[PDB]
Amino acid sequence: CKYDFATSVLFTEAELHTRMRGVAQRIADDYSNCNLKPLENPLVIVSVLKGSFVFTADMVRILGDFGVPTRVEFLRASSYDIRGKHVLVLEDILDTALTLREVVDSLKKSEPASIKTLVAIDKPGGRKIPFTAEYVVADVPNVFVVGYGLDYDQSYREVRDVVILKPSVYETWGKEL
Amino acid sequence: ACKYDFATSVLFTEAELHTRMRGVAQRIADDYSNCNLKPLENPLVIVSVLKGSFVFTADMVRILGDFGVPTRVEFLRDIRGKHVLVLEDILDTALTLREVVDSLKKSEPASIKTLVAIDKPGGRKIPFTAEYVVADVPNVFVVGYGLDYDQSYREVRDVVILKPSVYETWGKELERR
Ligand SMILES: NCCCN(CCn1cnc2c(=O)[nH]c(N)nc21)CCP(=O)(O)O
Ligand SMILES: [Mg+2]
Ligand SMILES: [Mg+2]
Ligand SMILES: [Mg+2]
Ligand SMILES: [Mg+2]
Ligand SMILES: [Mg+2]
Ligand SMILES: [Mg+2]
Repeated sequence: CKYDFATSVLFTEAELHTRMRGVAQRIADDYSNCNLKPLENPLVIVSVLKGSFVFTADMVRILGDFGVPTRVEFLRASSYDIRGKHVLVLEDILDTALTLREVVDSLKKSEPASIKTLVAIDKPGGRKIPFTAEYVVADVPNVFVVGYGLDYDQSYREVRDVVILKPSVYETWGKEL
Repeated sequence: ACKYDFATSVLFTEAELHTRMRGVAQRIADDYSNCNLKPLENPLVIVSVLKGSFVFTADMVRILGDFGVPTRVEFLRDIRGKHVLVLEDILDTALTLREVVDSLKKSEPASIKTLVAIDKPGGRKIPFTAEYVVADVPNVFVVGYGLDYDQSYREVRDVVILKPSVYETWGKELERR
């Protein structure tokens, strides 16, 4: 494997960007009847920090390529006007769904015109409540991943690919802690 | 002819900014070589000033990772004994960064430096020099690469001079509303 801290690479940066262009085309098509425009009516991106920052940076650039103008707002995951505006929530990983359920219900109180969710990584086997994201870039099974914004104890977010961290790394680090 | 109808000039393309960022990343790698940066045990702490810096921050931590500089990220709207690098998209009057740097010094980091994507040297209201600067721009109003006009245009991949038509038009529509 190309990283000595990783057992395997699940999605390279290039593969994630290909998938993201596929999702962006669907978003462009799905919002084409909303008459989105810079300044007057952008799609509001609500990005859940910290882990979404890389995905959010790349995805707003790809959405602009596909003609979807955006403005960004940031929330913190550790915490967990859009009235009349279309809102798309971006999260790095969706697993139990407890975070996004609370995020979405909270934003729904401000009466956005619509609210949808876009996640980079879905773990569909992890749900503690039923939840479906409208847009998913990739699925993973029951494995612990880092990279592309996703951390282990605040490290490895900058790895360009989504990878499985090897147990040797985190078992050791729990012990040193 | 400028490839954006809302701009009069492209000042820095995405490719030009990344080229410059690789050059800066090499300098940072050399400068911190005697710091023994490592994931988990001793990452470089990146303190990113939102909102505008999220694109620069996403791209720069990945480039730093390529040059062997592991990071952890914090976003501003414990560091004692850690090396801190503050990232801001644009440095103009320097009033923001002066206040950020002085606030962080109160926590006794091992060191603190700053890295800006765009320096506007002719904008200062107090003296301030960033340790690392990706690009300098004259005294003109730019958008793109995280930088907004009234929360739009951050997703433009290049740094561009905003066409006066855009803010005259929007200024009038606001005064209406
Ligand atoms: N919107 C907010 C941040 C304002 N910062 C940047 C404001 N600013 C200053 N110059 C520019 C510019 O050219 N384009 C854009 N989009 N913003 C600009 C101030 C930085 P500093 O004066 O404290 O050093
Ligand atoms: Mg592709
Ligand atoms: Mg799809
Ligand atoms: Mg999250
Ligand atoms: Mg988390
Ligand atoms: Mg900034
Ligand atoms: Mg601004």
